[PDB]
Amino acid sequence: EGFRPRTDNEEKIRYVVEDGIFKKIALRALVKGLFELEDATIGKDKIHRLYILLTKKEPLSPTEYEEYLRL
Amino acid sequence: EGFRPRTDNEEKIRYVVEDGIFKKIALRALVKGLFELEDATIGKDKIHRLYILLTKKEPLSPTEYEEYLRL
Amino acid sequence: NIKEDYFRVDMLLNKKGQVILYGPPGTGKTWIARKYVVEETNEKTPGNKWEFITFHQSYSYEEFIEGFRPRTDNEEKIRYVVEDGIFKKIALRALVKGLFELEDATIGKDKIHRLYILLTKKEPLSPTEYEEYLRLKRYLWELVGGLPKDKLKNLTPKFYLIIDEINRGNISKIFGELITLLEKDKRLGGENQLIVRLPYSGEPFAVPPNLYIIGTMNTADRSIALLDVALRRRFAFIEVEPRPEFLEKENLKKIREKKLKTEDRKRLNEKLNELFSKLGNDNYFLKTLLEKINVRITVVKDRDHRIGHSYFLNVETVEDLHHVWYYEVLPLLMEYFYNDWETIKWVLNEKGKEHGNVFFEKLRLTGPNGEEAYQLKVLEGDAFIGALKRII
Amino acid sequence: NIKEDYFRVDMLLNKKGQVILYGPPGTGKTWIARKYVVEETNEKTPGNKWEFITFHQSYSYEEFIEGFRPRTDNEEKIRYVVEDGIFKKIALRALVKGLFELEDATIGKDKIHRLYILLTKKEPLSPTEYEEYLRLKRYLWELVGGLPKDKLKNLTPKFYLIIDEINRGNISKIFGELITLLEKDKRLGGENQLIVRLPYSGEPFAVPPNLYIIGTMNTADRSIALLDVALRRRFAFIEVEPRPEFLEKENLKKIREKKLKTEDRKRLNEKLNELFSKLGNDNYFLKTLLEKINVRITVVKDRDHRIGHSYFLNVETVEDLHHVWYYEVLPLLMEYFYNDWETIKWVLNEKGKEHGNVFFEKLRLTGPNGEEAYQLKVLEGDAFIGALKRII
Amino acid sequence: IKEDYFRVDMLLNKKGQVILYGPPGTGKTWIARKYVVEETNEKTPGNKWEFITFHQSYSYEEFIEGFRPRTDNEEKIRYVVEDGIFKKIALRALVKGLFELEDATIGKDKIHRLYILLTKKEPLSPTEYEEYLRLKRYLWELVGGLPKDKLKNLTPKFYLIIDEINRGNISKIFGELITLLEKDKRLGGENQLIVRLPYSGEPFAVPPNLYIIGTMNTADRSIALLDVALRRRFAFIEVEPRPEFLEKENLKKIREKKLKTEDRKRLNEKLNELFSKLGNDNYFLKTLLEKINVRITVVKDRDHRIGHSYFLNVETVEDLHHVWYYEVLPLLMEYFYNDWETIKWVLNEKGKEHGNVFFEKLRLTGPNGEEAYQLKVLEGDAFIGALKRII
Amino acid sequence: PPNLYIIGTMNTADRSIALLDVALRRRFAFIEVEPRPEFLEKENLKKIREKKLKTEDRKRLNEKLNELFSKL
Amino acid sequence: EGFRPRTDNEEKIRYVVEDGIFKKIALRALVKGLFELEDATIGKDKIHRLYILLTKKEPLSPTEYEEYLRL
Amino acid sequence: KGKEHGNVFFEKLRLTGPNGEEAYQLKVLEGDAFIGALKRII
Amino acid sequence: TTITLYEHDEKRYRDIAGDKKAIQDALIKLNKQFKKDFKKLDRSEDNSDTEDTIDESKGVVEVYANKIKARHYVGFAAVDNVFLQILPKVFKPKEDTWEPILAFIRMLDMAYGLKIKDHDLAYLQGRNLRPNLYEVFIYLFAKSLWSEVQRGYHREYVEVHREEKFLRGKLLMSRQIRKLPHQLNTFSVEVHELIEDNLLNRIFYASVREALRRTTWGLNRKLLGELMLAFDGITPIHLRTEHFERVHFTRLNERFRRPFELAKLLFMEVSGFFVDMNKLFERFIERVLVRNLPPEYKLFYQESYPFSSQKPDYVVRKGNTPVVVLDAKYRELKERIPSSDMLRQLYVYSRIWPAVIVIPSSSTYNQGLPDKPLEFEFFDERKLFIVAYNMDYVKTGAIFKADKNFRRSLNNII
Ligand SMILES: Nc1nc2c(ncn2[C@@H]2O[C@H](COP(=O)(O)OP(=O)(O)OP(O)(O)=S)[C@@H](O)[C@H]2O)c(=O)[nH]1
Ligand SMILES: Nc1nc2c(ncn2[C@@H]2O[C@H](COP(=O)(O)OP(=O)(O)OP(O)(O)=S)[C@@H](O)[C@H]2O)c(=O)[nH]1
Ligand SMILES: Nc1nc2c(ncn2[C@@H]2O[C@H](COP(=O)(O)OP(=O)(O)O)[C@@H](O)[C@H]2O)c(=O)[nH]1
Ligand SMILES: [Mg+2]
Ligand SMILES: [Mg+2]
Ligand SMILES: [Mg+2]
Repeated sequence: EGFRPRTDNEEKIRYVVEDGIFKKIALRALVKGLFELEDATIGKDKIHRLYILLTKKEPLSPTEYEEYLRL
Repeated sequence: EGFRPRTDNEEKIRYVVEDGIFKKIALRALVKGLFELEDATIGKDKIHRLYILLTKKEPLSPTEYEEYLRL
Repeated sequence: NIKEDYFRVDMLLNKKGQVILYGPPGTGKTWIARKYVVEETNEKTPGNKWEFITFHQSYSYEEFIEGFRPRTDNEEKIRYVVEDGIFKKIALRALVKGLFELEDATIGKDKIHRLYILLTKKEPLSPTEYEEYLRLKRYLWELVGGLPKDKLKNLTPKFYLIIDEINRGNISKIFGELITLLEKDKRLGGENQLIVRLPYSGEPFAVPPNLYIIGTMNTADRSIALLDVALRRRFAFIEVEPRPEFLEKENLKKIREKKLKTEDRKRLNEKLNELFSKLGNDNYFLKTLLEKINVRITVVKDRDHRIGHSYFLNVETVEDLHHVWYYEVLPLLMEYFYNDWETIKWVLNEKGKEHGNVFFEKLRLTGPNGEEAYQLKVLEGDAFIGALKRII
Repeated sequence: NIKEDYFRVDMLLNKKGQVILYGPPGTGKTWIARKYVVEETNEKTPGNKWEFITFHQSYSYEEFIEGFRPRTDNEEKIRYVVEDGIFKKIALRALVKGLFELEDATIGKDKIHRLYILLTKKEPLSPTEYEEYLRLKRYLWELVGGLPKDKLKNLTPKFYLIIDEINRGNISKIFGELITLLEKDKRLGGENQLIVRLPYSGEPFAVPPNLYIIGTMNTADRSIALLDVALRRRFAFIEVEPRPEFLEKENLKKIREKKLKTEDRKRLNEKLNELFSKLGNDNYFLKTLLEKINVRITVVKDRDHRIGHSYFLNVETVEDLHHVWYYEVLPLLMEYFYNDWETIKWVLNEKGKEHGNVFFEKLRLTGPNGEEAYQLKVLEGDAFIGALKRII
Repeated sequence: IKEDYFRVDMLLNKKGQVILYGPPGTGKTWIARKYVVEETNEKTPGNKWEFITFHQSYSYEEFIEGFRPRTDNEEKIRYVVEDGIFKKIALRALVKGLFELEDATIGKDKIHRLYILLTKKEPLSPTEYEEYLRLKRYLWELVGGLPKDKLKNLTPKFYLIIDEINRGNISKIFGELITLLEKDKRLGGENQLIVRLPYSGEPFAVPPNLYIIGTMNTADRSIALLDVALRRRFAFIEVEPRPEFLEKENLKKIREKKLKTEDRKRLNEKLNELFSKLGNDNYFLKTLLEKINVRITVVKDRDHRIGHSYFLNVETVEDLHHVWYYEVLPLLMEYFYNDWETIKWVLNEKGKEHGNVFFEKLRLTGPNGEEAYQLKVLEGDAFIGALKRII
Repeated sequence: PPNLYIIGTMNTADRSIALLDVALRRRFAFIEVEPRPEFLEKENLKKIREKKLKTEDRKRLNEKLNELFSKL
Repeated sequence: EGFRPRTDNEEKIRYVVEDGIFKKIALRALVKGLFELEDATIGKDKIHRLYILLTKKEPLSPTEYEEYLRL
Repeated sequence: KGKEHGNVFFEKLRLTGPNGEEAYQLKVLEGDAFIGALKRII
Repeated sequence: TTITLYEHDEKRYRDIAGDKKAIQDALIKLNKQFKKDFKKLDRSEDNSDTEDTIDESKGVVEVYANKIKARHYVGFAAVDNVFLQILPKVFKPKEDTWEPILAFIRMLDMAYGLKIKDHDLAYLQGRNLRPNLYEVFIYLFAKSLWSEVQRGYHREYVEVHREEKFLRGKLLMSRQIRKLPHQLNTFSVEVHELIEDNLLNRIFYASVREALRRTTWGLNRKLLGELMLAFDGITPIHLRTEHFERVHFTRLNERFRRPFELAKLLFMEVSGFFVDMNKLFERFIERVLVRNLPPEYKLFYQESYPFSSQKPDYVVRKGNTPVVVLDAKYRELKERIPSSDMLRQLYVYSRIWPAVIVIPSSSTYNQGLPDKPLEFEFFDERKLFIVAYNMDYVKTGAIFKADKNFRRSLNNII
C-alpha cells in the first residue's frame, strides 16, 4: 500500500492511496474464496462486485473508487 | 513517464503525463510495426496519425494533446 | 503444566511492569504471550485492549511513538500532520480508558470519552477531527499533571502490547522515550512520575500504569549483545525453555485433542499410534530425540540455539516427521553451525560415519588442498528411522 | 537524601552550569536528577519551571533548538516554517521569565509578558501570531544587547532541563550551537557574553544563566559513551557508584518507608524482619551480596558494568528475591559472560562446584574437541539461600 | 598578554583567515572574542561582526545561499533563494567598504540603499525585496568596473568569527568559498575572482574586509581539518594549554581583572588561603598542570592535553577538590577506559597501590590472573599529599 | 487469507540461504532446485525440444543432434 | 538543467525549468558562435534575440521565457 | 633524526612512557637561531 | 597434518604424519610466498642473500631429500592443511609443547609491540588443547574482539541524503523547495543515522568468516560462532589490502585497535606471518636495556658509517661521552668464546664509536649457559673491553626474576 498521484480531469495533483501487488492479490484471494462459502451468501452480490473491480485495470474515476473503498 | 506542467490557460495550469524517452521509443516502434501490418487494417489511417505525433520533435500542443491521448 | 507459565508471566508483569520471553525459536514464545493476553483480557482480536506488533530491521522510532508523516486530507492534496505511532495510539488509549473509572471532581468525562472515540477510530484522522484530536489531547495532559499520585495507580483496564521479535529491531532507537519511562516507578502514578516532552509533536507524554509491554525475543538471531543497560534492566527476562516433555505419546495426544473436535481426536489417536509403532513402540521417542539433540547443541554452541518443540508438535505419521526434519530442523541446523560438517555430524553422533544411512555423506572427490565437502542426503522409510534411532 | 548526592549536585551545578550523572545502570541517576529538580522548583510535573526530555538516535538537531519543520496550515497544506525546538523554548522561557524583574526593559515590559505568553502557549502557533512571536523574539535580542553584564548575573528563577540518557543521541550534532554556549562564563551575564547567530531563522541566540542542564548518561555501553573531549569540559561529571549500603536492614526500612508514608509501615517492617530472619538474621546480607558481585565484576569486566542497587531495592520476601534473581540479574549475568562459563561460575563463587546446591550444573556430556558447557538450575527454598550464602 | 592578540592581528593581514587550533581548555574562543571586541569596539554581535559556530547540520544552503520559503504576507508563500549567514556578511562588508571611496564606485545613493536593506533586522517585504535583488545585481555590475587600487583598501574591518570549524563538514559548508579564501583571490587582490553561485546564479566575491577567525579543537581527531587545500588558505595559530596562568600571582592578575575592588579583597584572602594549604608555594598549579600535560603528551598524543580552563576558576582547596574528581579525573578515565596501568602512570603512582592513592587496588584477583583498581575519593589534607606526589 | 501461497525464487550465487534476513529462513520453507544434468542426454535433449517445435522441425532437430553427438 | 519554482509578483507557483550554469555557457557559446557567420543561419535578428535572452541578469518573465523556449 | 635538543623545532621530552614510547614538542625559535635550525635542513 | 619445527632443527619424513609428497608440496608454495613478501619485514645482520637463497625454495624452510630443516625465521604458516609452526630454539625443552608457545608469544608481546593481555594467555594454560600458533592468534583476535564487541558494537555515523517516507534529521530545503507537487509525498532529508555495517565492521565480519573456516579448536569455533551471529546483518566483503588501509583510527573506534592489528597480522592461499629471530631478540633486548639502564640513556639503531654503513644493534650513552656498544646476537656462542664473524664485528663497533662493548646472548636449558656474573672479559690488543653478558629467560613463566639478575650484572659492567 502506498501513496500515488492522480489527476482529476486535468486539474492539480490529487494524492490517492493505491494498493500494491500483495494487497491486490490477498484481497483478491479473499473475495474469490467467499463465493463458495455458504455463510458469505448474505452479501454475495456486493462481494462479486468487488471481485470484478479488483481484477480490472486502471480505475479511471473516483466514483468507482469510493465504491471500491466502501465495498 | 511522469507529471509535467504545461502552457495551458493562464489560471488553468494543468499537470499532464508527459511521456519520457523509453515509452516514446517503444510506442514509436509499435506504431511503425503496426503501420506495415496486414491484419491491423481496422484503423491504419489513424496509426499513421499516431506516428506523426511520436516523431514530433517539440513539446505537444495542449489543443491536440487529447488527440495524442485518444490515439 | 502451562498455567504456571501463565503465572510466571503474571507474577513478573505486576512487579516489573513488562517482560521479555526470550528463548530459541520454535518454542511457543509468541503463543504463550498471545494466549496469556487473550486469557486475561477476553479479546481474541487486536485493537481495543491489546495490539500485536512485530519489529523488523528497518523499523524506526517514527512508526512507534510519533513522526512527521504525509497524510491525505479528504481526497485532496497532502498535508504534513504528525501521526502518532502504534505505541502512542495505545499508551494514550490505556490512559483515557482507565480515566473512565476514576471518580474525581476534575475529570472531563464528556471530553475524555470524545478523546477515546478518536483514539479507537480505525479509520485515519480527517483534518476536521484531527484538530479536535490534538485539542482534546492537550486537555488530557493538562489534566494528568493536576491529578495526584494517589488516584493514578488504581486504573482498572489492563492494556497489553505484544512486541514480537523485540531484538530484531534496534531496541534503543525504537524506545526513544521508553528507556526512561518503562520502569514501574517511572510510569504515571508511581513514586517517580515522569511526563516526558516529545521532540516531534511537542506535547508531553507518559506511559500509564495499565500498559504492559510483553516481548517475544528470538535469540538465535541478533544475539545476547543487547543494550545491556536500558533495554535489559526494565524488562524482566523470562526464559522459555524448549521443552521436550510435550513430545511424548500422551502429551502429543493431549495437545492435539483439546483444540480438536469429536471426529478429529479419534483419528489423531489412530495416526499417533501408527507413528510411534513405526518408531519401535517407544512412547518416549520424540522426547528422547529432542532432549538428546538439545544436549549436543548446548555443548558445542550456545544454550540458546537449541531446536524448539513447535516443529514436532504437529506430526501424525512418519512422512510428516520426515518433512519437519529435512525442512525445519536440518536447514535450521545448518544455519547455526555456519555450513560446518565435522561438528554438525557429532550432534547426530555420526562423526565416524559416511556414505551409509547418514544425513551428511562425504563426496568421494576431495579438493586440491585436501579439503572435503559433505552433502545432505534424503532418506525414506525404515532407513530414515534407523538414522533417527542412532541419535539416541 | 540531602547528605551527599543532593548537596554535591547543587554545589556543582551552581558552579559549572551543567551536570552529567554518569554511572552504571541500577543506580539513582535519573532518580537523583528527578528528586533534586522537584525539591528545588517545587513543581512535581514538567511544564513551566522544568522540562524532562530524553535523547535517542532518532533525535534531531532540527528538533532540539532550531529547524525547518513543515506545518499544516488551512489553505496551504505544505507550508515550511522554522520551528524552535525544546531547548530554544526553554532558553527563551528562562530568559523572558527572568527579565520580569529588570530595570532596563522599561519600554517593553508588556512586550516581554506577551512573549512569555507565546512561549508558555501549548497550543500550536497560528501564522497570524507567529509573526508577532518573531517580532517579539528579535525585540528580545535587541534588548539584551543593551543590557549590562552586571544586571544579567542574577536572574531570580532557576529553570532546569533534565535530559536523560544524554549519551545516546549524537551529542556533537544535537548540541550544535550549544558546544560553545554551555559554560558558566559563556552564558548571558558571564565574563564572555556570547550571542551566536543561528542558521535557519537568522535570529541571534544565547543561553541564559537561568538555565541548568542535568544530563544522566549511561556508561555500561561503550559505543555511545561521551568521548568528546571538547564537550566533557562543558559538563561536570558526577560518578554515582552503585552503593550496596542501601540494601542493609535499617536502610531498606528507611528508603521504602520514606516514600510510602501510608499506614503500611507496620506491614513493611514485619515483612522485612521476616525476610532477613530467613537469611540467617544477617542485617548486612544484601549489602554483602551486591558488594561481593560488583567487586567480582570489576576485576574481570569493566568497572562500569556493575550491578546497580535498583534490582535488590524492591525486594520484600525470599519469593521476591527468587524472582529478582532468576529473571533480572541472572539473565543479566549470562549476558555479560555469554558462554564464558568459567567466569560466571567464578563471579558467583561456585568455581570448584559442579553439582548440588549450585546455580549452574555441569553437563555430564563433553564435546568432540574437548569443549564443555553448563546448564542453569532453578533452585528454590532454603537450598536457594544455601546457594546465595556461598557468594558472600 | 598582547602577544597572542598581536599574533592574530599579524596573520589576519597576511593570509586573511586565522585558525586558533589547540587542545580543549585553553584560550581559543576567548582570545578570538577578545580580539574582535577590542578591534571593533562592539561588545555584541551585529553589523560589524557576527559569531557563528559549526556543526554537522550546518549545511551549505543556510551558510552561503539556498532556497528558503518566505512571504511576509500570511499568503502566497514565495519560494525564493535567500542568502545565508556568510553572504549576508560579505555583501555587507562590501557595501560598507563602498562608502569611503571618492569617485570610483559611483553608487552613493544606490549603495547606501543596499546597506540599509542588508542591516535591516526585520525580514524583507516583497515590495522592498525586489529592490534588494535589483541593487545587488547593480553591485556586481559596479564591482568589476572599479580599479584594484580603489578596491584593495576598504576601510572598515569586518569579522566572521566562527567556532568549531572542524566540527562541521567544512568542505561542504565552504562551497564557492573554497577558492576565495586567499588574500590575493578576494576583491582588490592581484587575481580577483567574481565566481558564480549555483542557486541564485548571481555572481559573488569576498571583499578584503572580511576576516574569518575560526577556533577549533584538535583532541577529536575524528573530525580534524586534514583537507590539505583548506590548510593552505588558513593560518594556523598554535594555542597550547599554557600553565603559566596557574601561578599565585598570575591567577591573582587574571581573576581580579573585573571586580572593582569590592570582592577583590575577598578573592585576595581566598587565594592566600588556598596556597597556604598547598605548602606555601606560589608555583603549585603551574607545575601540576605541567607534569600532567607532559605525562599526557608522551602517552596519548600532543593534542589531548589538559587545558587551563579547569583549574583557572579555583578559589579554595575545596574548589580544587571539586574540579579534580569531577572534571579532569573523569576526563582522565575516559582517555584510558579500562587501561589501568597507564592511568596510574599519569598520576605517577605506578608503584603505589594502597594508602593515599586515587586508584586503590582491589583485594580480589582474577581467575585468569587479572586485576582492576577502584577509584578512592580522598578528602582533607590527605588529598594534597596524594596530589603533591604527582610533582 | 489461506489461499495466497508465496512461491519465492532465489538466485543464490551471490547471497546464500544463511545470508538472508532472519524473518525469511523461518517463515518460508526452502526447496533446493538442484542443477540436473540428466536433461542433457541424447534422448532427453530430443524430448525437451520436441515440445516447442513442430513435426518437420523435429526431423531437422533430430538430424542436428545426431550431427552434434557424432562430432563429440 | 533542473526544475525550479518561480512566483514573480502575484501569480501561482509555475514550475519553470531553469537551465544551470553549463547550459547558460553552452547555449551562449553556440549563439555567439552562429552570430558571426552567415551560411544558412537565417534570422540573424532571431539569433540576436536569443543572445539577449541568455545574458539577462534579471530572471526571465513568463512573457519572455516562452519566446526564449521557442527560439 | 639525531638532533633532540638545542636549535631544533622539536625538543625531546625528558621522560619516556611506561612501555617505551616517547613524544616531542614544537619549540618556537626566533632570529638567527631559527635560521640555524633551517639551514641544517638543506 | 600438524608439523612443528624449532630454529635450526630437523624432522624425518618417515616418522612424520600425513603423506611424504603432501608436505613437500606445501613448503614450495610457502618458500615462494615468502619470496614475494620478503621485503616487508626488517632484518638485523641476517645474511639473507635475497637474490639466490630465498628463491631456491630455502626462504623459510629448507626442504631436503631425506629431512626437513628450519632456517632462523620464527613464526608460523598454514598452507594446504599442513600447518607449520617454527618456535625459537631457546625455548626448546629437554602440555609438553605448551610452555614454548606462551614463551614465544610473550617474547612476541614485548619485542614486536603488541598490546595483548597476560590473562588472555593464562586462560589457555592447562586446558589440554592442541598446541598451535594459528589456533591461539585466532583466539587472541576473537577474544579481544568479543571483549570489545560485548561493550559496544561500533555503530559509526554516516550522513545520507535519502528520500524518506518519514522525517528524520535535518530536512534538506533546496531539494524540497524544487520538488514538484506530483512527488511531494516523500520528504527529502539529510539524516546522520548510525550504521552498524561500517567499514571496520565489514572487515571484522570478513575476518571472522575467514577464521571460522580455517580454525581447528573447539574453543575458537564457539567464540567465532558467537561473533558471526553478532555481525549477522552486515553485508560481507572480500578482504584485500586496500580495506585494511582505508580505515583510520580516531577516538571513537580506538578501542578496536587491538583486534584490528591482529586481524591485519593474520589476514590481507597463505596465512600467518614470519619474522627474523635475530631482530626479534634485537627488539626484545631493547625493552630490557632501557628499563634496566637508568644511569645512561640507550638508543637502538644508531649508525656510524665506515669508509656501506655498519651499525650497532644498540648503543648506550649518558649524554654523549660514554660509548658502550651493545650488539645483540642470537648465536649460541659455543666453547665460551665468540666466533670469527661475531668478534670481527665487535672490533669495528668499538673502534668507530676507548669504547667498551657488551654482547647479550640467550641462556636457557637448551642454549649454552655460562656462569651467573659477566662471563667473559676480552681485550683485542687495543685496550678494548669485550664483555659477554647473558640474559636468563624466565619469560617461559610470567615473573621477571632474571631482569634483576641482568640489572645486577649490568651494574657491575656500568
Ligand atoms: N529512595 C531511593 N531510591 C533509589 C536510590 N537509588 C536508586 N533508587 C531507586 O532506583 C530506581 C531506578 O533507578 P534509576 O535512577 O531510574 O536508574 P537509571 O539511572 O535510570 O538507570 P539507567 O537505565 O538510566 S542507566 C528508582 O525507583 C529509585 O527509587 C536512592 O538512593 N534512594
Ligand atoms: N584571562 C584569561 N582567561 C582565559 C585564558 N585562557 C582561558 N581563559 C578562560 O577560560 C575559559 C574557557 O576558555 P575557552 O576559550 O572557552 O576554551 P575553548 O577553547 O573555547 O574550549 P573549546 O571547547 O571551544 S575547544 C574562558 O571563559 C576564558 O575566560 C587566558 O589566557 N586569559
Ligand atoms: N497446544 C499447545 N501448542 C503449542 C504450545 N507451545 C507451542 N505450541 C505451538 O507452537 C506454534 C507457535 O510457535 P511460535 O510461538 O510462533 O514459535 P516462535 O515464535 O518462533 O518461537 C503454535 O502452532 C502452537 O500450536 C503449547 O504449550 N500448547
Ligand atoms: Mg515468534
Ligand atoms: Mg535514566
Ligand atoms: Mg569554542
